[PDB]
Amino acid sequence: ILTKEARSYLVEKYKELRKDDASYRITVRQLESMIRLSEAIARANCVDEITPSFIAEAYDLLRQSI
Amino acid sequence: ELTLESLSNVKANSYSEWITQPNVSRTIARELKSFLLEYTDETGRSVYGARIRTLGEMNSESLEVNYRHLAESKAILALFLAKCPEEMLKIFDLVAMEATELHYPDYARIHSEIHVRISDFPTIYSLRELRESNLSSLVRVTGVVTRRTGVFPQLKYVKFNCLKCGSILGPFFQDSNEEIRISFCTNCKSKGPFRVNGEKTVYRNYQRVTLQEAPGTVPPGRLPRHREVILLADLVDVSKPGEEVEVTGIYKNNYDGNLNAKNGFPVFATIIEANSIKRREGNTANEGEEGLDVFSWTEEEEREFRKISRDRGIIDKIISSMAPSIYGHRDIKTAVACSLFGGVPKNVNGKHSIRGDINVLLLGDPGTAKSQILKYVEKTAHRAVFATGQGASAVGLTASVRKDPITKEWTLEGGALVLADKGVCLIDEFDKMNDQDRTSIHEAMEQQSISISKAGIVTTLQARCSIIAAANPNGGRYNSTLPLAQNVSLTEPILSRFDILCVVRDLVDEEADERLATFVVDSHVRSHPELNARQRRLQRQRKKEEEISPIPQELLMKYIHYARTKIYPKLHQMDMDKVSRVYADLRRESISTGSFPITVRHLESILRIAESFAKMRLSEFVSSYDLDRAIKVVVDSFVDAQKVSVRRQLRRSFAIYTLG
Amino acid sequence: ERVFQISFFNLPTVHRIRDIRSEKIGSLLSISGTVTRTSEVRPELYKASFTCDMCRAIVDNVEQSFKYTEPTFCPNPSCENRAFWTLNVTRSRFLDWQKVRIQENANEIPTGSMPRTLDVILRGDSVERAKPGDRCKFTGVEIVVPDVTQLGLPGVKPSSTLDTRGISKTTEGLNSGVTGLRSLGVRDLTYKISFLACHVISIGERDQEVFLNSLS
Amino acid sequence: DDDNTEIIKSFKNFILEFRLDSQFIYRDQLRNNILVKNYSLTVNMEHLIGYNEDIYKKLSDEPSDIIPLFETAITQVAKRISILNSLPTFQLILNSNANQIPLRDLDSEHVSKIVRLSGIIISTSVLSSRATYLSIMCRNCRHTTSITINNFNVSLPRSCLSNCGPDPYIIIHESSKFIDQQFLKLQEIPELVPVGEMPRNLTMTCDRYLTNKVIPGTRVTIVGIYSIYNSKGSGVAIRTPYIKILGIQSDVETSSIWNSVTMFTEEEEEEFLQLSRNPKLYEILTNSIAPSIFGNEDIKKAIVCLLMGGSKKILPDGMRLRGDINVLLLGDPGTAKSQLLKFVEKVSPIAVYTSGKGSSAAGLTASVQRDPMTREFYLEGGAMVLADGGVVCIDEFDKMRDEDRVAIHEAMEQQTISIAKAGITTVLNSRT
DNA sequence: TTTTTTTTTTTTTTTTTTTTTTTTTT
DNA sequence: AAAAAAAAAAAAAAAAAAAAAAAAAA
Ligand SMILES: Nc1ncnc2c1ncn2[C@@H]1O[C@H](COP(=O)(O)OP(=O)(O)OP(=O)(O)O)[C@@H](O)[C@H]1O
Ligand SMILES: Nc1ncnc2c1ncn2[C@@H]1O[C@H](COP(=O)(O)OP(=O)(O)OP(=O)(O)O)[C@@H](O)[C@H]1O
Ligand SMILES: [Mg+2]
Ligand SMILES: [Zn+2]
Ligand SMILES: [Zn+2]
Ligand SMILES: [Zn+2]
Repeated sequence: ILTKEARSYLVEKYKELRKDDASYRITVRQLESMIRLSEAIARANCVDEITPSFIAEAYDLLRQSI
Repeated sequence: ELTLESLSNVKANSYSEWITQPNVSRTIARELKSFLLEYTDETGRSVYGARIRTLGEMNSESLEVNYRHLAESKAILALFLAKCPEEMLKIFDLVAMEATELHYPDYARIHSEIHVRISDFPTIYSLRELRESNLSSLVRVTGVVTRRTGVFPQLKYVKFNCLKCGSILGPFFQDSNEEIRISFCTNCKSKGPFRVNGEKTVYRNYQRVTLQEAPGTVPPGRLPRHREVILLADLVDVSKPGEEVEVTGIYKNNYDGNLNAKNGFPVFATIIEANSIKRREGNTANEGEEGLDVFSWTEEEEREFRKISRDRGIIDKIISSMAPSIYGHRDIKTAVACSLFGGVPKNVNGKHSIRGDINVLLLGDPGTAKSQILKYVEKTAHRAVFATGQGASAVGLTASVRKDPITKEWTLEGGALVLADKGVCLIDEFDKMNDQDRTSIHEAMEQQSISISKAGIVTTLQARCSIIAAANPNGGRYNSTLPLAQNVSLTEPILSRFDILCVVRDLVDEEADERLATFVVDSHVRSHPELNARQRRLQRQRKKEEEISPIPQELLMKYIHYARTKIYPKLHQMDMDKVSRVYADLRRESISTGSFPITVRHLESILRIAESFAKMRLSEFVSSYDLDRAIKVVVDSFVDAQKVSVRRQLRRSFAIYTLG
Repeated sequence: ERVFQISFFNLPTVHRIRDIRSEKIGSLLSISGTVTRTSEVRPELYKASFTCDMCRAIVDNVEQSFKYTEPTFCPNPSCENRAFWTLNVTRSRFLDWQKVRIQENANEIPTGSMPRTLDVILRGDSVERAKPGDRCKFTGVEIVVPDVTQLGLPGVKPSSTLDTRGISKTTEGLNSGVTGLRSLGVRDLTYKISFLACHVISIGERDQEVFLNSLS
Repeated sequence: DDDNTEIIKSFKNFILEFRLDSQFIYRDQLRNNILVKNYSLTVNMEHLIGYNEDIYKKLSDEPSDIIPLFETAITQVAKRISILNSLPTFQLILNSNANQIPLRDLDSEHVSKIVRLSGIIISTSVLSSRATYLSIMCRNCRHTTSITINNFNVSLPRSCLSNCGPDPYIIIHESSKFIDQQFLKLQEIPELVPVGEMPRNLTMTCDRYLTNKVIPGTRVTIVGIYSIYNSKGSGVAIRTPYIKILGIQSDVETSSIWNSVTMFTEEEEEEFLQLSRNPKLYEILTNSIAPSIFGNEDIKKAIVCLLMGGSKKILPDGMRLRGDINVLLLGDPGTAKSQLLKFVEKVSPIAVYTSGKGSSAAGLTASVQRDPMTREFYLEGGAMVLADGGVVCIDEFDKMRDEDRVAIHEAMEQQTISIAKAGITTVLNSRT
């Protein structure tokens, strides 16, 4: 599941990515994919709570491919 | 006499013989009648009394009984019905007729027997997992209708006559799957010729259908299985060839000579005698809900409809309740609601027919939730068909011609637009489509009919269908510095047939992006899957609906169905001059600067939208507010499809009409 | 009572489809092949029960081999009745039945060959355990199946071997059919080899609580 | 026999004693019909109800049994009012004003009851022969015998009358009398079909004076009896329903062969010649074409000219000249092009409306089919065959495939269709 | 590139007739 | 010895119409 600070970090990172793009390549689907990657990385560590470090890792993975 | 405690113990080593005993069958009937008369739900209203009251009003011949109600109280009768359907149903029909003759005495002059339709059986099987242990028991099976024999009369009480003794034999109840065999005489004492006792007999309606397994249920890459289903009176023509259905019935066996001859072992044939039918074509809400039709209403529900219909701002709440989890795009939601409620068809003196359905087009940038809106429309609509791009053909959205395997005569078969008569056909990715396939809907979009002249068949069908289409612009993205005609490949003949056009643009905005991201993250948080508990589930599922839905979806579905079925508003008093001026101004501002074709066909769309907004209020007369709202919608749909250079001037020029 | 079944496996040697000769009919064997067709799970009549039309006496446990067999003598010798019975389909016992078609493996097929086929009968709990395209090893008893159509089936539906295609002229009179039996009449009975299998083997949940149960 | 005699007497008294004002209408109709060799009688049910309700109640509950008694009452009255005898058994034709029942509302509740319904004729079969008076002889004793049959649903006796065999009897075909039988196929009205359902068809049988009265595509009203016949479908004890026609009302005055004779009484001819003398008849006819369409006067005048049509000439050298008008409308969307095509369909006595997208060359000109039973090839008509002597309205003409569109070239001008397929080489007429 | 062109692929049996020659059955 | 009933005996197939693919080009 997602915690309270994780949502704020997610929206901040989405806003930063959208700002950096300028809407040609970045859409809502990118935010959904970041959520998916964060959940998968959390499943890797066998933890039922999501930490902003996981969102940072997912953001880095998204940035590495764009 | 016995007691409900005494029915637990069983004798005769068989349940059927235990049920059919004279002393047991008198306690069973009394308990069933007490269940019919005295059952109450949480709110304290007897439901079966209301159903019986409606039965006589509608001149119905059947009663619907929920299995959960009869299992919660008197569970022994529920188990008996589960294991032994044939003997229980005969008693339950008689007690149902006796209960019915307490609200409508002398009802026997309308219908002589009352049939009982069982609903919500707990265990659902697939055709692949039917075995011999399910023989002579009630089962629930989903499938796809493939072929239908047609309606013929069938004997009910069979009689025979013998000539040498002139004996008349007593009435025999036919099995409906095995021919009545009689060879012994009570009087002739020997073999004698037997006649059919011509005339003076009672018939029933009989039909046969074949159910294949649904493609979704079948494992990927395996051959499907099929079974035969017999439909008796009151159940004929309910299911149509091509639909997907769920049937509750009895699984039986019979001896066939050919089956034993070919296989080489004493194997038997199986067939299902249908008891209940539920349609599941386009329905994804089958996860919940109870009953045989979730689009039907009761008396208290109709009273609640009329109660909430007189609140001010009902239209605003209806619009806000369309696709609640999608953020923004209120014009798309308004267009979807207007298409869903629909207009009123007309015929002037029986020689001039006028269409009454609204078609919607969505042209927008990728990633703007158009497909999810189409899926929501599919879920909410009563009759819906879905198609996409290159997966549809000219005759797949129209009528096709096939040689009948049995009759060997050319015959007509249905299509997507015919399966959605008085419904909605959705076409995703409408621009990535062949022109020959796209041009097949020209007649159905306006004339609402299909004409075929093939292989000696010269016929005209009927397709009263509404089309909501989604497309992508040229280059994948919309150029706001160009007119519409150079952003799409479609020409005027197909663009004129659409009533509402919604251009969706994605633009860079920090606050808008922040709000959209917050809404989406909250939605993902909400949808995460992690007294009686089965009602705690309902209250928890209602708490989540409270936030983003002003009215529940299950209530809204019945509201839309009732509004479409019952209401037919008119246009007695209205302002003709305003509409004429608006039409003339729209025509003038198109050739001068614009690429949106406006003809007489767009004058009637304003009236259709006005009638739709009148329907939303459950009113029988169109007022000034609805007409003004329709004019505003049409004007806003035209102004926002212009170039950025002339849009500011056009908006100011058209602003006098929409003063409110 | 539970109709029991005995399943044998782990036989010393395995046979191919081209080693099937009539001198092993009735013996316990194991075979291997690739499945190419399966049928529906039909109910087979195991223990029949009837009622005399006149006495109403009940007969039970009437064994059937390959065709619908009704009893001959009434339970009471006082009654004289040779026929006209009524099957009590409710009292009778049934079993699951399935027919599968198999062919030879890719390696056992010679350089130039049209693959040989066989009919394997799965019964009881062994239904649906063989899926088309898979390679399975069957074990059971090799039997022989007669043509029941010319054995006098009760109904007129057989209609004395109604056909849609033309039979082979090459084997017209070449297939040795036995005559003489009174049930046959002047007809000729024919046989073909099939297999009956009792054991089948193949040779070619996000819930934490239940997951923790299975592991050691 | 002690009730049939009284029934026949009641019917004869009805025929001979019914009077309105000062004229026995049913007595005069018989004499007028006999003179022109029409052996039939038409009775209105309202008069029968007014005369006596018991007689109507007897007929309403047992039609197949009672109707022949009225049949013989008519021919008993005829021989009294015509002769002081080659008069066959007369025919009864009935008229009703009861509510019309849709085809899909006909079920097991309506068996052996007289019903009234409407539909569209799609096919008419050929005439067949049914026996009424059979001359019979035995194979061994060889003596004459006779049998009388009425067509309201018999076999030769399964015995001998005076060892002879089981049922030894043969028919002496000479000195036997026969009548005319025809089979027709019906279909629902297109606007009455329920939602999502394809139209259904039904079978009807007509006799004697009701044969060769309708043509395919006609909209008719039928009065008859709903019955079943056992025949032949793996269902147990199921029967096939059909309708025996008793009365036909047709909108088009044309008979089966369209005699090209006047079917207009003088009261209508006077009206037509009075109309023709109107000095402004052209404007009146033009204004009547689609009164809900604004403007487009020239197109409406052209439609009137197409409806009336020109003259046709035949020359000594065998030349044939076309006398029909074809019209093309190539224009912009929203200009009411498709609302005139459907009006021309309604106004024209014979007209077919088709779409170019859903069409084919076989469906438009003619097709060839194989009979499941006979296993031979026969010709079946198409859009241009049904719409003979009328108008065909082809919509979406630009969307037609190029192979299908070229099949109309010969029919448009030479007004014939040549088929040279599967051993069948014929030329069919098509004047549309 | 989206237009026209092209092969091609099941579509088939459900019905018939009165003799003539066989088995049962009073 | 003389009746009433009950199946065998089919065979056959080309010739045409409609619909969906997998190769050609202004
Ligand atoms: N307000 C929103 N706007 C856009 N997308 C949204 C919104 N809220 C949620 N989404 C999600 O964004 C995703 C993109 O939506 P979708 O797949 O329908 O886009 P699309 O480009 O219109 O699709 P298609 O090409 O299939 O028509 C979906 O998963 C949807 O649920
Ligand atoms: N002059 C007119 N008078 C009255 N109604 C009109 C007129 N022109 C168009 N309409 C209306 O416009 C609507 C659409 O017209 P119609 O269906 O006949 O179009 P069309 O000419 O066939 O178009 P298309 O070329 O797109 O097929 C109908 O409701 C029709 O009544
Ligand atoms: Mg048109
Ligand atoms: Zn008798
Ligand atoms: Zn006995
Ligand atoms: Zn004789």
